[PDB]
Amino acid sequence: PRRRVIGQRKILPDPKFGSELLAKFVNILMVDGKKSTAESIVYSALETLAQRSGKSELEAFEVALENVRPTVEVKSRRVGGSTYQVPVEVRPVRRNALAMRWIVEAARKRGDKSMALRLANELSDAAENKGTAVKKREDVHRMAEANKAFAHY
Amino acid sequence: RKQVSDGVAHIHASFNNTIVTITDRQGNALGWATAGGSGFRGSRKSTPFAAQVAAERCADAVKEYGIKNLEVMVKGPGPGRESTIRALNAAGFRITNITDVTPIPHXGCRPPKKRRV
Amino acid sequence: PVIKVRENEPFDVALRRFKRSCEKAGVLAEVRRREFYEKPTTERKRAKASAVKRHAKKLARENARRTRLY
Amino acid sequence: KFCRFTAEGVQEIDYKDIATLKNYITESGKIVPSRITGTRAKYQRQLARAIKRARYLSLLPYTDRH
RNA sequence: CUUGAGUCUCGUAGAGGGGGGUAGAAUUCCAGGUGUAGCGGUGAAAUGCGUAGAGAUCUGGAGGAAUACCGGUGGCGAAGGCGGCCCCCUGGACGAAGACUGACGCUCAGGUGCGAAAGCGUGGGGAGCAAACAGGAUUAGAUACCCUGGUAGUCCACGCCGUAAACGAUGUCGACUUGGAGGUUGUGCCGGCGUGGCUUCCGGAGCUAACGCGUUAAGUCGACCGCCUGGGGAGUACGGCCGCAAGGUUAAAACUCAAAUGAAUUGACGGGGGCCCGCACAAGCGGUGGAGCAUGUGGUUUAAUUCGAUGCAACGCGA
Ligand SMILES: [Mg+2]
Ligand SMILES: [Mg+2]
Ligand SMILES: [Mg+2]
Ligand SMILES: [Mg+2]
Ligand SMILES: [Mg+2]
Ligand SMILES: [Mg+2]
Ligand SMILES: [Mg+2]
Ligand SMILES: [Mg+2]
Ligand SMILES: [Mg+2]
Ligand SMILES: [Mg+2]
Ligand SMILES: [Mg+2]
Ligand SMILES: [Mg+2]
Ligand SMILES: [Mg+2]
Ligand SMILES: [Mg+2]
Ligand SMILES: [Mg+2]
Ligand SMILES: [Mg+2]
Ligand SMILES: [Mg+2]
Ligand SMILES: [Mg+2]
Repeated sequence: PRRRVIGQRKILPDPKFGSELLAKFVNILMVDGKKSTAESIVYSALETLAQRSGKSELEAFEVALENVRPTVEVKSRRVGGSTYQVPVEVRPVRRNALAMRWIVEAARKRGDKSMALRLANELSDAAENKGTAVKKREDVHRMAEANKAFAHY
Repeated sequence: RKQVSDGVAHIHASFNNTIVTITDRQGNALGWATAGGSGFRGSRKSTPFAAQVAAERCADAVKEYGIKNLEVMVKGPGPGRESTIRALNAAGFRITNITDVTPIPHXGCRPPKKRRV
Repeated sequence: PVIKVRENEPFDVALRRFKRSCEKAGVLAEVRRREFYEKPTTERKRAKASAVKRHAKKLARENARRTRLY
Repeated sequence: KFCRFTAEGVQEIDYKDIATLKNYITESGKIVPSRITGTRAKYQRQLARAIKRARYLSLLPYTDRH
């Protein structure tokens, strides 16, 4: 906004693991204020993911996140009728936010039956650079690299 | 083939492009690269970054000559004047002299008419 | 703007020296000036307007130093 | 400032005095504006004439890129 | 007679003019060397150029035009104009001491001369630039603006043309009338104090419709000249004179309107400027636009489909 009085809202950590990051993930998954439903989906997917990976719930989640977090993105800027995709650094909170949003979006277009299974499959795939979330991260990075010249805008 | 170890980097920095030619001290070209030939067209061609990539590529094109020392002649007002020299330095060349050789008439011929945009 | 890199001089320092030599010799201003033909009437108009604005600004500054803003 | 030629009582500038004239040209060989050296206008004109004469005789360069 | 006007003596600054020569930078072209896949251009492109080797870079050559810096609300000239350096010929201005002539002055219809750029004639020259022209774009179109090329012309000699917002939109000459800050160019005396010429800015009285002008007047006066008399028709037609032509110059009428105009004021507006704000963008989340159905409207239909609301601010609105 023009004035800038805008500051983090307090986020309660998820009950099972005490992770604020996981609570944000639940919020991103939630539809229509149905937080308990989203929590159940996330916990089921995390349990499946830990069984498949042997790591842990939180560690497997972090490993999936690291492969989807972007480092650079483009912001449009119109100059002479043409718009200049100017590559900018992505600050850490936005990296996490974009990664979780992309993971949820990718899991929602999967073909598996339950959303918990789709989410576990997406997290597993991202743990080894395979899912469409990792593909979106790669596309964002390549679009930013193609515009590396226009870094002063 | 022939080893030179002492060369000149000519940076033709125009508003639309940057040509980097590396010559021996007698003016014979050894290799060249341009911002326009380094995967940059249109708007991206005339940027300091495209000029930097052209400088890197021209430095690569003369690796076989074993050049170690570079005089730098800069010509033109383009955005690639400085970044080209920085990239030639980061390529490992010992830059021993930088000269501006931009042609200035001492009056000379009448320039083209002013654009009306 | 001929520049010779002195011994034990870091590259960035000598590049700055060359840049300052060029900015002092006015090469880029001369190049930009000579891109297109400007009619003598336009040149005289520009010079006259620049002198007039310089004088008016100087007088405004001198007479504002006698002015309290608050 | 300190226009030297009035304080030296010169009648001319002497194009053959390359020492003096080198103090009125930049490192690229350009004549220095009198608003920088503080030369008086009359002697600035004499100085420009002398420098041009010296350049013709190749006692001074026109530029630093001959 | 000497105070206006002029002559002489000594110096001073100056892109004043005419003629000739010459220098360095750069562009283009030509020849060759190195080298290799692009160059160039734009908002983005494309035309264009390039493997028949361009562009870049080096060497040598040819040719034309203009003189960076100095350079300056600096200088010179009646105005138009005038800019590297050197010589030849030449005009004016100014200052200091005097000496000399003795009103020889001012203005000027007609006349005569000069007079930017473009244009015209003859003969040269032609690098760069560029009306015309061609192509590529843009666009609804684009006979344009942008791009790639490009001929007259721009340059020289001689002749013509005689016009420009040829402007300070301010005729010439003389006198007088508070100040301040500069620039430039002389000169006197001891960096200070004077005293002349030209010139930039501000401003006082006064003047002015106002804007402004203000010792360089648009103030206060005198001499003489030019010119105006509502807007349009029209600086046109016809006639004359001039011109090779293009056209110039002198210059109406019928008819028509009740205005046209200047300066300033308050708004509004601007693809003017500055500073701010709003779920206005941006960042997001969920929708509408597709389906069925509800509901209102338009329309069509009807005997009647009652009346009203009907850009935002009517359309689940009066109901
Ligand atoms: Mg151009
Ligand atoms: Mg007459
Ligand atoms: Mg002409
Ligand atoms: Mg002719
Ligand atoms: Mg030609
Ligand atoms: Mg053109
Ligand atoms: Mg007239
Ligand atoms: Mg004029
Ligand atoms: Mg004028
Ligand atoms: Mg007039
Ligand atoms: Mg005034
Ligand atoms: Mg007529
Ligand atoms: Mg938005
Ligand atoms: Mg619908
Ligand atoms: Mg109704
Ligand atoms: Mg109605
Ligand atoms: Mg009504
Ligand atoms: Mg409602």
